Amino acid sequence: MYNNVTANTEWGRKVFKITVAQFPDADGLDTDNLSQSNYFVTVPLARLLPEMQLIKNKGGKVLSVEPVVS
Amino acid sequence: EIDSYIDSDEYIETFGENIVPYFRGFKYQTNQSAGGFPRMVKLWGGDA
Amino acid sequence: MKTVITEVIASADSQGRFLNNTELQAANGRFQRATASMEAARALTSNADSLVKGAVQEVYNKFPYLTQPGQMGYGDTNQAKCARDISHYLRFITYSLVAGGTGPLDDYIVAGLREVNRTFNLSPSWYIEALKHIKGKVGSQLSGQPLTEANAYIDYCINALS
Amino acid sequence: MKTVITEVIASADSQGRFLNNTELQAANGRFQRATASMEAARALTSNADSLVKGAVQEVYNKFPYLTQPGQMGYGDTNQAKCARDISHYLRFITYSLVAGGTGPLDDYIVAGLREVNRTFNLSPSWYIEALKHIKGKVGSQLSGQPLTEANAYIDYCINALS
Amino acid sequence: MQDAFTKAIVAADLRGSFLSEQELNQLTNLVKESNKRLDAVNAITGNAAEIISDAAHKLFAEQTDLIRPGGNAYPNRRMAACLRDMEIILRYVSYALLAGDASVLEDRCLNGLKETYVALGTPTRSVARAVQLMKETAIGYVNSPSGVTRGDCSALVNEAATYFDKAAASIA
Amino acid sequence: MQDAFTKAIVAADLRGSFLSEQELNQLTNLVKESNKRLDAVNAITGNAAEIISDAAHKLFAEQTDLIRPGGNAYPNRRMAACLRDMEIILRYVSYALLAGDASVLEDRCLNGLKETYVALGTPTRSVARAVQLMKETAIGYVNSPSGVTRGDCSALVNEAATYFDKAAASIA
Amino acid sequence: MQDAFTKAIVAADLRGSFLSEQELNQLTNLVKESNKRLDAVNAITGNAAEIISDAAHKLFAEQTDLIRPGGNAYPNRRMAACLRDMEIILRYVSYALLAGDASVLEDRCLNGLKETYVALGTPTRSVARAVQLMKETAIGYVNSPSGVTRGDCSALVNEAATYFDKAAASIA
Amino acid sequence: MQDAFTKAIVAADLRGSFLSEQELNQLTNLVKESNKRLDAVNAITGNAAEIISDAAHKLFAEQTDLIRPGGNAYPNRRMAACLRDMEIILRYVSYALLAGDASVLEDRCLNGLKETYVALGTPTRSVARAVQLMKETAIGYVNSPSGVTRGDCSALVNEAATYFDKAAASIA
Amino acid sequence: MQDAFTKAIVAADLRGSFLSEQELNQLTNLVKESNKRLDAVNAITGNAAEIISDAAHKLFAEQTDLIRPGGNAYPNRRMAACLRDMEIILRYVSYALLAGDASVLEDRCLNGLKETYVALGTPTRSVARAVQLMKETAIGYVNSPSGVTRGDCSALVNEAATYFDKAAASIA
Amino acid sequence: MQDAITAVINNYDVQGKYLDGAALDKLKAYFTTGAVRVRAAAVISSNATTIIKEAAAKALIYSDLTRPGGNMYTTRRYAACIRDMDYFLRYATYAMLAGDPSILDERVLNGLKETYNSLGVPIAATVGGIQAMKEVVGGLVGPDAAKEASIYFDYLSSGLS
Amino acid sequence: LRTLGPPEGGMLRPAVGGTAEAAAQKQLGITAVAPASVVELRPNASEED
Ligand SMILES: CCC1=C(C)/C(=C/C2=NC(=C\c3[nH]c(/C=C4\NC(=O)[C@H](C)[C@H]4CC)c(C)c3CCC(=O)O)/C(CCC(=O)O)=C2C)NC1=O
Ligand SMILES: CCC1=C(C)/C(=C/C2=NC(=C\c3[nH]c(/C=C4\NC(=O)[C@H](C)[C@H]4CC)c(C)c3CCC(=O)O)/C(CCC(=O)O)=C2C)NC1=O
Ligand SMILES: CCC1=C(C)/C(=C/C2=NC(=C\c3[nH]c(/C=C4\NC(=O)[C@H](C)[C@H]4CC)c(C)c3CCC(=O)O)/C(CCC(=O)O)=C2C)NC1=O
Ligand SMILES: CCC1=C(C)/C(=C/C2=NC(=C\c3[nH]c(/C=C4\NC(=O)[C@H](C)[C@H]4CC)c(C)c3CCC(=O)O)/C(CCC(=O)O)=C2C)NC1=O
Ligand SMILES: CCC1=C(C)/C(=C/C2=NC(=C\c3[nH]c(/C=C4\NC(=O)[C@H](C)[C@H]4CC)c(C)c3CCC(=O)O)/C(CCC(=O)O)=C2C)NC1=O
Ligand SMILES: CCC1=C(C)/C(=C/C2=NC(=C\c3[nH]c(/C=C4\NC(=O)[C@H](C)[C@H]4CC)c(C)c3CCC(=O)O)/C(CCC(=O)O)=C2C)NC1=O
Ligand SMILES: CCC1=C(C)/C(=C/C2=NC(=C\c3[nH]c(/C=C4\NC(=O)[C@H](C)[C@H]4CC)c(C)c3CCC(=O)O)/C(CCC(=O)O)=C2C)NC1=O
Ligand SMILES: CCC1=C(C)/C(=C/C2=NC(=C\c3[nH]c(/C=C4\NC(=O)[C@H](C)[C@H]4CC)c(C)c3CCC(=O)O)/C(CCC(=O)O)=C2C)NC1=O
Ligand SMILES: CCC1=C(C)/C(=C/C2=NC(=C\c3[nH]c(/C=C4\NC(=O)[C@H](C)[C@H]4CC)c(C)c3CCC(=O)O)/C(CCC(=O)O)=C2C)NC1=O
Ligand SMILES: CCC1=C(C)/C(=C/C2=NC(=C\c3[nH]c(/C=C4\NC(=O)[C@H](C)[C@H]4CC)c(C)c3CCC(=O)O)/C(CCC(=O)O)=C2C)NC1=O
Ligand SMILES: CCC1=C(C)/C(=C/C2=NC(=C\c3[nH]c(/C=C4\NC(=O)[C@H](C)[C@H]4CC)c(C)c3CCC(=O)O)/C(CCC(=O)O)=C2C)NC1=O
Ligand SMILES: CCC1=C(C)/C(=C/C2=NC(=C\c3[nH]c(/C=C4\NC(=O)[C@H](C)[C@H]4CC)c(C)c3CCC(=O)O)/C(CCC(=O)O)=C2C)NC1=O
Repeated sequence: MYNNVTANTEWGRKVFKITVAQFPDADGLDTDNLSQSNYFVTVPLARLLPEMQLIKNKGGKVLSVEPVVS
Repeated sequence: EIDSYIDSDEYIETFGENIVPYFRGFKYQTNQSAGGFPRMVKLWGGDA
Repeated sequence: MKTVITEVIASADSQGRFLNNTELQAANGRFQRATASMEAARALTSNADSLVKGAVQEVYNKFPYLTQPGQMGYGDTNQAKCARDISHYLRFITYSLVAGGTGPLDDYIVAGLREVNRTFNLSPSWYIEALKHIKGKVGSQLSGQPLTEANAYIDYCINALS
Repeated sequence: MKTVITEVIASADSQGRFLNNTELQAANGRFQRATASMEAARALTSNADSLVKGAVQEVYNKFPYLTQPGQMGYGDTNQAKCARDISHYLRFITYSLVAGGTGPLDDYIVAGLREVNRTFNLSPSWYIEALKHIKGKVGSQLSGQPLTEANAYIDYCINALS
Repeated sequence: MQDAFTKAIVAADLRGSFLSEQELNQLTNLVKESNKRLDAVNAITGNAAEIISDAAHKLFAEQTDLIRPGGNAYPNRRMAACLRDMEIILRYVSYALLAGDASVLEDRCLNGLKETYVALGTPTRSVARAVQLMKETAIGYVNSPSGVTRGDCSALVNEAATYFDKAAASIA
Repeated sequence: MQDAFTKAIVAADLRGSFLSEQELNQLTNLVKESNKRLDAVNAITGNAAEIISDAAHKLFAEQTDLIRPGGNAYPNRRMAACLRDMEIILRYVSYALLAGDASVLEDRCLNGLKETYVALGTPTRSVARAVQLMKETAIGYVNSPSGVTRGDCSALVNEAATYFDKAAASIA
Repeated sequence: MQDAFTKAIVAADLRGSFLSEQELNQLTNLVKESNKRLDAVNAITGNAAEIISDAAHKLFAEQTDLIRPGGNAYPNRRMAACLRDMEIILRYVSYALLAGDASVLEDRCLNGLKETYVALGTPTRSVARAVQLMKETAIGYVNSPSGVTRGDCSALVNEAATYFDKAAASIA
Repeated sequence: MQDAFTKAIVAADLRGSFLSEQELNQLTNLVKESNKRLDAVNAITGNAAEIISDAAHKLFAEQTDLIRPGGNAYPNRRMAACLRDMEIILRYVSYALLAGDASVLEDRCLNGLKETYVALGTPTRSVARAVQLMKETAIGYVNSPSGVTRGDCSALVNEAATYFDKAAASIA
Repeated sequence: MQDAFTKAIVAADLRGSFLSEQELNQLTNLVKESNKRLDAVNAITGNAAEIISDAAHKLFAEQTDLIRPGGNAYPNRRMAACLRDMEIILRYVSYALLAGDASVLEDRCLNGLKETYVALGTPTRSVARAVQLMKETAIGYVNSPSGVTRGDCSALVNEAATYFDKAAASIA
Repeated sequence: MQDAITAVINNYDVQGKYLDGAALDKLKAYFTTGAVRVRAAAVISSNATTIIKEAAAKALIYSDLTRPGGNMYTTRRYAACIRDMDYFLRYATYAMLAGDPSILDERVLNGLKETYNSLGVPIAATVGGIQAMKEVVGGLVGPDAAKEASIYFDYLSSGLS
Repeated sequence: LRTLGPPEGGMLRPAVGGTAEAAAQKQLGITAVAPASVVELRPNASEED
């Protein structure tokens, strides 16, 4: 499941699921420990726009959004 | 307030999603002020 | 939605912990307090109609110019949407009374208030004055701990708007 | 599963690095040591039956009261589950001997030990005393570096339980 | 998160209405029975460890395969995980019982749980059973406690049961 | 991120070629019209709040269900989210307009957006409409501003429209 | 993570048994050949750069499309990524070779890899080939090194090959 | 961060005043000389590597103790740190030169720097010298570049020098 | 981190020299005694819990004030804090003993420790004593173990003592 | 201060013990080295200036230290530095005669690390000046005394670092 | 004249005041921390990881 206990407001109670695929940006070779670029985050509704903003900000591609709590 | 540090660009660039946060204040990092090192020495306080 | 019950449960959960005597004592407060709260709720509920018309008018009496043409207290639609809005506030006050906390107010009126009011050119002053008036009249519908409860929540809205 | 081989590989991988002379020297230790380890393993393996019955009994001889009615060393099922448990320990000791590290002990007995023992009212003292006894008898089945190996792992379990 | 009042409020709001005299008195009754409710939640908290332990002893008495090699409550690591899950579920059931609403249980515990266990290879039917045993013992305690005033707690015992039964159904 | 030049460059590179005299002059023309472009972007920035506000007033004038309980722009919390989204989309449309390319709009804003709204229960057709209203007013401003030199901005007004129309199409 | 001993142990445990005299001697033999194994791992480490370089030169000799614009090893950024992946795979093959088990290779490197490349548009058949070339050269080195004692390393050369062949199969 | 205009503004504000006709024309002159300024910053950027390299060669020519064991530019790790610091300082000097104000240099680079070096055992007098050599060569380049229009850049060469001299003074 | 070899290397390098035949044979001797060293480190590891426990029992036997209210090993958390610090120090002493150098002990454990305790109000003299007791028992075990080959371990017992004595001195 | 002999006397005095047998072994050793420590001490004394004119040459001068910006630049500071060197040599000779380092703590090391930090005096460079004098000393005094002289130079140098 | 050395002291005399790399870290005691090792959860990790 998700992260679990959220904020106490009703607008923090709704958690959603995002499957992404982050792309290599530009400008630089990553020689550190790399991970396979798929993954998924579960994010509560109160947070969501920073998270999707930084996901699409780093050349990412949001593949799916899912209603898992609500 | 806690989410502001973890959703910042400095966390997402360096630590990503699987790397435990580690000490970076003792080497040089890009876009640093040179007071950042002796402040980190004051913050450090020994290994024990 | 913030109530005494949800708050103590949230605090237990976040420490991975069963509810203990600290948390159950807290809950007893909320349950002991329900009688006064719910008396305030019933009085505010049945007087709603007039409390709303009283406060709506008082917004125009305190800001006379609002009711002139070209202004935002003119025409059926503005004056209609006003009554509605004060009615929303009284509604959530009764909900907060019944619920045992500010949750309903926090989630449905406070979260986002200023952004909305700022985009729509709605001055908080009106709403404070609506609420100050509602507070004046609720002085003689209730007394004792039901009045204190009614007051607690009316004042909570006024601080949210300042 | 922690072995000398997995440890050096883990350390290389985590620095994104081929195995170098440091890591291969380490591996040679584990391979050079296999003979003593595996002699201990074979001796503990064939004596298992009696090592287990010896230690089981010693738990009752050191804690006489356990074998009285209403107690946890009474009846076929308790005494059966005891033999089994010591047998589990000896089994993982032989595995740790053969594997070249504590991994099998860490993953299958140490991780979770106290929580389980605490929920089921199992005193570590019994298990320490089972192991102290097994350590006494293994003094005359082995000697030299096979004994040192057997000891290393028996003692490792005793420290896990203290 | 919802409690029984908050639930009322959400349904009222969806009508655009102040709470119905119907709903008001349903909630007045919840306040009426709240001392009993506190004793019922207290019954579980005060015996949490034994409730889990006793459920456990009995689960493995019945299903001796779980504690064999190959079994999902073997070795110590897995048994500790299983004991931990028993506690987690008993915990959210007690929260629901203080709240008068199942939502915290469904939202923070039951949502996704079955699919987790299937991914893990954890036998859901065994987990359902462990929950049924916790229910038996928990209610036992709700019904027969230390110097509580004598009265009828069957309404609350039912409601507690439905929380145990929700969890079981959701998982099996 | 792409702009109109960067786009040219990527297509040239995929041929393994220096930019065609064709492509060169297309870009020389973009530089030719760039003062007008700056005024057009400035028209939107300088009236962003009113563009959102006026679009909003009109959206809820038409769709009075959104501001009833049960509606997706009720209570204050949801209205603020809706007002915020109107701003976000107007913002990425202005970025595309400075850039001469839709990519920042498609990649940072429109990609996944429809599926977000459906997950949320946000009525996409209403969101599409709010975007159509922003377009009307935004272009209004692009066409009738403070003491800008008189000339023809229809090419730029079209291009701005297609960015508004991309967003609408992508969302509905 | 598993090595060849750890693998034995896991299978024994699933029987509830001390290791079979069968399994014991299989492992005694691994210890018997371990000096050769260390030389074999050392052969790869000591020539890692050349193994990657030589594989590379030859991959692009064969597939001159990869280094044209439009090709997946063009421009410098992509070539560096491709060179990096060649190193990563050679690295996990050497780890498997020290371990006597493929698991670290399958779990940390091969798991999901094909689907990554397809998502990226990276031609898996070309990647498979680059792995086949690394194999040829790596084994070359395992078989003909600096003043190692003369003997038979064919068993180890086979085993190394299967790790290269696992990777190739998994990716193509 | 300040630039030369921002500095004017801060001083004006501390009087509670609109900028003095005095200050206005001082800033009009900065705009007057700004093409020259851009060439001056460009002179440094375009030769950064050589400026550092040449400063370096000469620093160790003079101070052969730094490259002996016991010396602060030995072994490779320390030399790379020293080369890196030379670049960092040249970088903030170029920023100050674009800005027409030393503040970015003083605030982001020079503040605390001396005490860092003393803590590290880095000989500050040698670092000061490396900065003096960068100055000589950097100004060399500012004064004798590729097909820049002929004129007088001495005002800018002075100002660049004071930034180099600030750094030197601050560190020694 | 240093070990006894690494220490040699650092001193050699500061001369700019290959290791002296002096230093070479000092290190050949360390390799000569290394089986004994492994037994000595093993003696501590194999009895860590008892070494801490026995030191502890005796510390509080002597200093019954620490376990009274007002005392620094009261209530249960403080005692738990005191019991690992005992473990932490015994741990770094064993590391130093494997290494043949005190540096890991001084750098990771002893550096700042005294000032920590003074800030906390932890009586350093009592902590020093707890370290002296660990030393007595630890060495006891180094000297009288399970079926180790008979010989002379006094050199190693001394060296272990100096690590215990370093810690004590550093803390008191 | 204390020497070998008073180290033992004070260790027993605090316990109020008469000297016992193992203690007496320790005093026997000190009287056995008493001849060599004295002959050796003399040699150092008259050759002192020669000795000091070799440690500086191999560890301090011909360097940035003696150049402008360096801490032993100026005749003033060069004089202060070799003055210090003479202290170290002289006190190490006391410590070695006494067979006890306590004098090096009481009269040389106490506060010296911070004194050097406060003036800017380079610590690492001073240690090399100590370990170079040791090197010279160990040649001059011979097999008999080399190890015993050496330790108090090593005491001095780990006292600063 | 300024870059004058000993009697030729050739090229492998140590520098006066030797330092020995990772001693500024040892002086401040930041040895285990500068640089800190990177710890990361690999996919499908075991219990000890
Ligand atoms: C680098 C390895 C390392 C060491 C050595 C270490 C020491 C250390 N000991 C601490 C506390 C402590 N240490 C003790 C120890 C004692 N109390 C007594 O009375 C005895 C004399 C003594 C046991 C022999 C106690 C009681 C505290 C808790 C003090 C308090 O919170 O009041 C703390 C404060 C943080 C905490 O409480 O966890 C540190 C950092 N921390 C480390 O990370
Ligand atoms: C759930 C809680 C909730 C609140 C509190 C709420 C307030 C609120 N008031 C609004 C409008 C309004 N509010 C008023 C208010 C007034 N006009 C007057 O005559 C008086 C001066 C004053 C009453 C004191 C007016 C005139 C409008 C119309 C604004 C417009 O669209 O131009 C709107 C814009 C949507 C709409 O036009 O209905 C919101 C969201 N909405 C909510 O969902
Ligand atoms: C893979 C490694 C592993 C270990 C070590 C292990 C220990 C272990 N011992 C258990 C029970 C037990 N353990 C004992 C132990 C004893 N009884 C006696 O007569 C003696 C006093 C003592 C032996 C020294 C007893 C009596 C039980 C039954 C407890 C109960 O269910 O009431 C259980 C509970 C499940 C069950 O009932 O089997 C576990 C998990 N399980 C594992 O999977
Ligand atoms: C610290 C948090 C807290 C608790 C726990 C609490 C309990 C509490 N339980 C009460 C009554 C009671 N509690 C019960 C409970 C039971 N009767 C049975 O026979 C069953 C075994 C059990 C079912 C749950 C009953 C029957 C009464 C008397 C009737 C009533 O007051 O509702 C009362 C009223 C006084 C009394 O009659 O004793 C209190 C204050 N009050 C609190 O503030
Ligand atoms: C990349 C830039 C970006 C966009 C575009 C974005 C959209 C977006 N809109 C959201 C919610 C929302 N969006 C709206 C919008 C509307 N409601 C209506 O009825 C109207 C039709 C419409 C306004 C015109 C509402 C009401 C919500 C809240 C839904 C809820 O929580 O119930 C959310 C969920 C997170 C949150 O509530 O903050 C996202 C991610 N987020 C981003 O980061
Ligand atoms: C600070 C950033 C910045 C801006 C905003 C900018 C604007 C700018 N707009 C210009 C012209 C103009 N701008 C427009 C714009 C319009 N004409 C109309 O009738 C429409 C209402 C509107 C459509 C967008 C026209 C027609 C011209 C004259 C033709 C041209 O220069 O292209 C010019 C040329 C000088 C002039 O003729 O006034 C400048 C410098 N320059 C800048 O550096
Ligand atoms: C777990 C160890 C591990 C592996 C194996 C791994 C593979 C891997 N290869 C990648 C990219 C890549 N891999 C290649 C490889 C090739 N291109 C070709 O044409 C050849 C056929 C082939 C070289 C033989 C290229 C060109 C990219 C960049 C694709 C792009 O961004 O367009 C990426 C995307 C992230 C990035 O670019 O850094 C991953 C995750 N990552 C890992 O962490
Ligand atoms: C630092 C880590 C480490 C390494 C690398 C190591 C190597 C090592 N390889 C050995 C033997 C050997 N190594 C090989 C290897 C080969 N023979 C061939 O003809 C092939 C070209 C090559 C195949 C891999 C052979 C044949 C022997 C002799 C037989 C044996 O000892 O098994 C031996 C036994 C002594 C000897 O005969 O030389 C050692 C110690 N020991 C170590 O501790
Ligand atoms: C704000 C911008 C900024 C500056 C200016 C900066 C300086 C700086 N220089 C450092 C080290 C260093 N700096 C040097 C520089 C020199 N060595 C010499 O002998 C020469 C005299 C000189 C080169 C001209 C050396 C050798 C070190 C490494 C010291 C050591 O670790 O021993 C360090 C310690 C961290 C590290 O080593 O990365 C900092 C913070 N850091 C910053 O973030
Ligand atoms: C891409 C950013 C950018 C740069 C770099 C830039 C440079 C630039 N430098 C210029 C002039 C010049 N630049 C210099 C510079 C110099 N004269 C000398 O003899 C010195 C060697 C050197 C001292 C720095 C001089 C003297 C002029 C002519 C006078 C003036 O226009 O101020 C001019 C005016 C046109 C011309 O006369 O060529 C431009 C546009 N413009 C830009 O937009
Ligand atoms: C798993 C890691 C590991 C360990 C622990 C190890 C121990 C080890 N200790 C040994 C010897 C020994 N160990 C000792 C130790 C002692 N003698 C005493 O009387 C004291 C009580 C004790 C002091 C520490 C002595 C005296 C010898 C025989 C002499 C020697 O080999 O140096 C030997 C040589 C074979 C033998 O003579 O038994 C080994 C292999 N080897 C290893 O690979
Ligand atoms: C600015 C203050 C200042 C002065 C003056 C100074 C002098 C000075 N003279 C030196 C050597 C020397 N100086 C001389 C000078 C002379 N030989 C003669 O016979 C003549 C009488 C005399 C020339 C007129 C000689 C021959 C040496 C080499 C001595 C040696 O290497 O042993 C040295 C050691 C070499 C070095 O590391 O630089 C210093 C520091 N240092 C200072 O900081």
